[PDB]
Amino acid sequence: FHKLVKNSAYYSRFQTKFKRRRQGKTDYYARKRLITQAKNKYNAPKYRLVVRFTNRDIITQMVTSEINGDKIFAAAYSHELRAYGINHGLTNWAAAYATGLLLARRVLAKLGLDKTFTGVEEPNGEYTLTEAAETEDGERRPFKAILDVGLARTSTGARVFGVMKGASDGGIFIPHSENRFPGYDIETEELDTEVLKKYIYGGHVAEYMETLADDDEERYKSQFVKYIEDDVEADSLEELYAEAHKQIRADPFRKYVSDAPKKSKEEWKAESLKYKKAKLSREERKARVEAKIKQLLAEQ
Amino acid sequence: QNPMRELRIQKLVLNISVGESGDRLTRAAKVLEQLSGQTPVYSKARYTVRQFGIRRNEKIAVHVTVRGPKAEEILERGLKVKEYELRRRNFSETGNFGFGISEHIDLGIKYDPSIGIYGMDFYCCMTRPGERVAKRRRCKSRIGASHRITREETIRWFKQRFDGIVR
Amino acid sequence: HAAGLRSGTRYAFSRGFRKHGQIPLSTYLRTYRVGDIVDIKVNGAVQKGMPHKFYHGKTGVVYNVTKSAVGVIVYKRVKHRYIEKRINVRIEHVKPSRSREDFLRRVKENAELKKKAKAEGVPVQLKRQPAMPREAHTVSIADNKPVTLAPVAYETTI
RNA sequence: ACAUACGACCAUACCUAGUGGAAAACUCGGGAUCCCGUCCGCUCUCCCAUAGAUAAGCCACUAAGGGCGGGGUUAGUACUCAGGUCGGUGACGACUGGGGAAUCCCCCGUGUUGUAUGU
RNA sequence: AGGUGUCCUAAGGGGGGCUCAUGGAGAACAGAAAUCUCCAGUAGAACAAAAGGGUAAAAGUCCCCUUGAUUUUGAUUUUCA
RNA sequence: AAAGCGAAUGAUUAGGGACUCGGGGGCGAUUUUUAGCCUUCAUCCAUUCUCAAACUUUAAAUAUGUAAGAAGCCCUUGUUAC
Repeated sequence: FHKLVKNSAYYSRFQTKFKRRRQGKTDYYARKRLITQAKNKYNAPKYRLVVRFTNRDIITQMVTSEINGDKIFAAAYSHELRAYGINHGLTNWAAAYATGLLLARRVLAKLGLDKTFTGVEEPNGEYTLTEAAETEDGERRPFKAILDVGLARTSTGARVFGVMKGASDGGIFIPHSENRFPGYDIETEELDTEVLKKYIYGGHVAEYMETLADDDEERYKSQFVKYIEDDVEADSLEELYAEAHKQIRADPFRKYVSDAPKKSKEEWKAESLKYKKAKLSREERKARVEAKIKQLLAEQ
Repeated sequence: QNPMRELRIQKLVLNISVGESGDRLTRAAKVLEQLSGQTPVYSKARYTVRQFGIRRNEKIAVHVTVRGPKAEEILERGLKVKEYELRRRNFSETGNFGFGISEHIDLGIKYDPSIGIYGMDFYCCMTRPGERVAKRRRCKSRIGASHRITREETIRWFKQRFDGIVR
Repeated sequence: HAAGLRSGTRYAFSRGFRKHGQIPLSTYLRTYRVGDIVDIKVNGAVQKGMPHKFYHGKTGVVYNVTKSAVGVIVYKRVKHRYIEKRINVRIEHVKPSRSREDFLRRVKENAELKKKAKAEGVPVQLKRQPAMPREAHTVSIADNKPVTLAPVAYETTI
């Protein structure tokens, strides 16, 4: 026998935290340093690049902070990557590079700097940053943005830096260092520059198929069921992604349509109202108490 | 209804409390390695009491944890010594249980006179599938009331699996 | 008897009840320009850039803007003369003031309201006036018959 | 209307117990060669999107629930600014011209909203 | 009613993972009190020193790297002429 | 100032319900590892009588900062090494 800690007085003194911290979706300590700007520059916006990983998707956005909420500049998902010739491994590391490149090309065309700032245009495993492009007898500074990684752990070779690498090659300038890229050896503090190239084009998953097939046939059949059905082999992986990159630059606004059922915007509203539940009125709630009294009284 | 509410062994953790530092403890840690095949971890005395003859920041105990099929096999060896009879008070309100044995060579390790004789303690943790919800870093939450194990359920599982008895 | 920098501020600098913890983040999204009217309110959580306890509650005018702080001008009353004071305050303590909004609202309405009359050709009587004594009116007692009152006798309650 | 990502006010949103969830989404889930990290692939990290299931998370509803928010009463009461050659041995109290609270107790309610994509 | 003539190469600076005091139920020697495991837990713990204020993916705790405890001078606040 | 303690810290009077293995003294053989029958303190829960210059969820009167424009409001567009 001891004090009941959770008594009526405990609730009264309780102070709840922020709603989005209760759900555990945001980190306000880090958020404050990302969005605040020097008061010398009055209304110059700060651009963030947020990346979130789900079970079967990758989400990328360009966000600017405002006093009454956030504003989204341009968004790119992994569903839209199907229209460019990729149908498998939608969440591997190489798929992050593709969707990272799509957003970078998508935003530059919005504000009319697509013709200049072409980028590398031939992917390579080299550590480079976008620089100013000379034009009209002058120098123009590149677009600048920063990376928001949320709550993901930033270890070496994580996919969060794949989107960073893809957008950097698009033409946007994003400051970073190379000590987190795959193929970086902490002992010699040097970057291989060849593992990176292989690891861009899906090489690591290609080696898995050939290695798994010889050692374990049945496991190789179960894990790669959908790869076999569309008879895509390890040798064909590199040319598949290389061709996808070409189509991204040619047309980034190609529309993709899914196989889910489709209706007009208004008809969906009517459908959801069928299954909604109506709150009980005060009169109905009062009437149940008398019914509860009568039946509870009769057992004893 | 019971589609995905079947109990299983989450982990088995077992410890030895030698109670005093020195070469004797090192021999005890030597014993525990071959039983599990993993290096064990020491523990330090956080109090400081003269009656028990221990001080702060001196190693006085060892322990190790195992998971998967290895935990299933090692638990079987321990229950053999207990001949599958446990007392009702060995099950906690959460749904876990444990016991202890006085002699560690009752099951064979090919006894050596140099190492000596030690007494070992047993404890295991039950669980249900999909308990990652309370331990993932992002969007951590609390499991529901209907999805947690009770004391009566786990003893029924123990009797049905090992055909043991409760006193 | 001692005089420290924070002496006597037991209740002034403390946060309220059920208000400890995280600072609302909309504070850092505001903007300031020279000539604005701001008022000072010290926040206990932030321990940098705290003005002296005298200025907790005064109102001033911005005169300088920097990376993370603003300069405010306030008037202090020493015995028999006034003195101009210039202080540096972090933005967590300052706040825009609604002191002048009534004036700025009234000047805008007057300009448009005078414009429409000049086209129409009628005097406006735009400037305000204090409350005037009431005017004559009539009150009917139909279905409102008065009720008579009287004082009550003494009685012991407890 | 509903779902997901980033938000604003920061309990009308929290805590306990019980029922239901079209579509998609979210989740649990399978494997440990490669990157990486542990006593232990528990967590973190990589690969797969087939299969199983809404059991849990999540959403909705119920309870003469605890708490929280708004209002009525207590009350023109307690207190207080100005005034008199006002009462009383004193303690202290009444009146004239003004300002004016707080518990116990009773009633109602249980989140609102901005940008982008999709059901 | 009390305090000061000190102390710190980290008890300063940056970054990352974790959450405290206490209570309930369990396990050979083990007992009020030694080590291990689960659930609840708004700070009831901690932060060199008197007291007051402040802090929960930290300002507490452990781990990794460091010397902004450096150079040249001006404006401003408190005691106040 | 007033107010509050069936609201946190601290002080304080009195009964009731639930409990025994927390301590003390008995009973049925002080049998007692009898959760037997008694009970005196202790503990927990719903109520009750009074307080705080160095306590507080709330909160006056009197006094206190700023503003009430021509040095104002609005439109168009020159300078720069920020």
